[PDB]
Amino acid sequence: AKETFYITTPIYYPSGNLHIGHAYSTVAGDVIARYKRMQGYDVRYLTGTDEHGQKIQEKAQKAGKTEIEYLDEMIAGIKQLWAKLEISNDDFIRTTEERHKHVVEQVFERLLKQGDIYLGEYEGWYSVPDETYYTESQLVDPQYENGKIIGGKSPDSGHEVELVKEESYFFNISKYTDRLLEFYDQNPDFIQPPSRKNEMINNFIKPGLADLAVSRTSFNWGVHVPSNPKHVVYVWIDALVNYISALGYLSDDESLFNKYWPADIHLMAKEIVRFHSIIWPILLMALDLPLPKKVFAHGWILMKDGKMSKSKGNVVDPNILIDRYGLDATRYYLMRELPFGSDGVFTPEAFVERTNFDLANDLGNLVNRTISMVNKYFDGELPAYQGPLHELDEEMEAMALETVKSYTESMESLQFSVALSTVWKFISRTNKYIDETTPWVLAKDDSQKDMLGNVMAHLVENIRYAAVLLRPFLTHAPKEIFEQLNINNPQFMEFSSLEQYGVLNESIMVTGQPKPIFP
Ligand SMILES: Nc1ncnc2c1ncn2[C@@H]1O[C@H](COP(=O)(O)OP(=O)(O)OP(=O)(O)O)[C@@H](O)[C@H]1O
Ligand SMILES: Clc1cn2ccsc2n1
Repeated sequence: AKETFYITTPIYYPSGNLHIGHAYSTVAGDVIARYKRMQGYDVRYLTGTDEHGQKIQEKAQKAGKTEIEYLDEMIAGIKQLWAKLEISNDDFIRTTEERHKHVVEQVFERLLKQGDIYLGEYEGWYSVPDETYYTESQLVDPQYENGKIIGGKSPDSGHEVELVKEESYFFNISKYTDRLLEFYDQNPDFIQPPSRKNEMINNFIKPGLADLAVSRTSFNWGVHVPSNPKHVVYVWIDALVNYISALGYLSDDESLFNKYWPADIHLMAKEIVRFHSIIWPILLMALDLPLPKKVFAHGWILMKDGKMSKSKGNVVDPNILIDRYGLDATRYYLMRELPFGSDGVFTPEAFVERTNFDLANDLGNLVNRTISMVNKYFDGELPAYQGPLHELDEEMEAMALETVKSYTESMESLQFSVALSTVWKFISRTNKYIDETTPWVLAKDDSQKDMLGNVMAHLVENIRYAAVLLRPFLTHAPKEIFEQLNINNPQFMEFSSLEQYGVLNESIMVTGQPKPIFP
């Protein structure tokens, strides 16, 4: 009955402590998941960790530990953070799990048996921090010896590349290039935003897709090729397979795979779009599998000196923000302050401005002001909604419905900051409604009691709209708001209860001890 929806985050390298950039992607994925569940979809939400390759082996070495004991410590920390952020992921995939490694072995042996993979020699350059191959001409700031280039830097990051010349299996991705372009034409929405698509076509596809080195013999940390055990599978081939291996693809139970694949959305930042939009669909074509419906690439959290990066160390730890300011404030800031298609700067001043003014004052004090007035003027018994009796009610009831409509448009196109600011236009206007109607003036005249009850009904109904719309974003405050107002019919917390204004048509006893909803 329920249509499926499958959403993934990238599997992040546990090469250091995760920062708010990683929290952004995972909270954004969590917001989409929660939103889609509330729309009545059968949702599966995957996240995980990319634990193989030269980068990880070098951090394990640097920590004075074996790879596996290093990894088990780091993953414990990452699992706690997602529990702390109240991420509603249905599974956590580790590339060191046997269920993943089995699939990587099978995929590689299949393509090798098909003849799509062949043995040869790679000669070129490699950035370990980017896990990316480069040609001589791609190098930034080359170092010359006696005419020959003997070093230089990655054009993506500026990290020092290293020389590689070794035996390596190759994947002939150039033969699929006509089909990939045809797929781009049949599916125009595939790469979001539109700007990254032109970036893919003109800087990778049009110049000519080189044959991809899919294995290496110079290090041991990764999945080994069963037919040639000296070879370790290239970390990006290993990693990309997590999205289907986590669904039991090529195992004795492919039920999740049959149900949820193809993925509806792959989330990521812009730097890994080429892996997910060129290499990934080509790998799927070679396995005769359906392609994902969409890859969404958001911008970066920026610092004083560019991209926030854990290898670099210009970082903000999400554990600090949650421990000090609370969960709702951290989730709210990330989704509100970074527009999806833009690179945004973190500042601690903007964080506390959002935490104090938007949450605690705008929303928090609206709920507190409202419950205080019902307690004073009606002794806790909220009067039932009747209709738009006040002169402002017709236009404000229309605004509530236009708010839900605009919110929906923003959520479907993943514009989370615009969705949130639309909700805050409505919250701000509800505070303004108290100031326009002046209930204290109405409470003096006992002929104006019906109008006073009407005003209170509109305040609580506006609050209910806001609380339902914020359920995908904030995990505590909506529940607290429903508790304090004493709305316990589960239907009135759902999206379908926002279609027609004024669902509270019985009198309700609100809380007599109204506390602040935000830490
Ligand atoms: N500054 C950032 N802003 C937004 N998302 C980010 C940011 N940094 C990392 N991410 C998220 O993590 C993914 C990259 O994972 P990765 O393990 O490479 O993190 P990293 O910070 O780039 O690591 P490293 O510093 O070692 O390169 C991105 O695609 C995105 O989902
Ligand atoms: Cl798949 C995949 C691999 N990888 C590495 C960093 S973020 C990411 N997603």
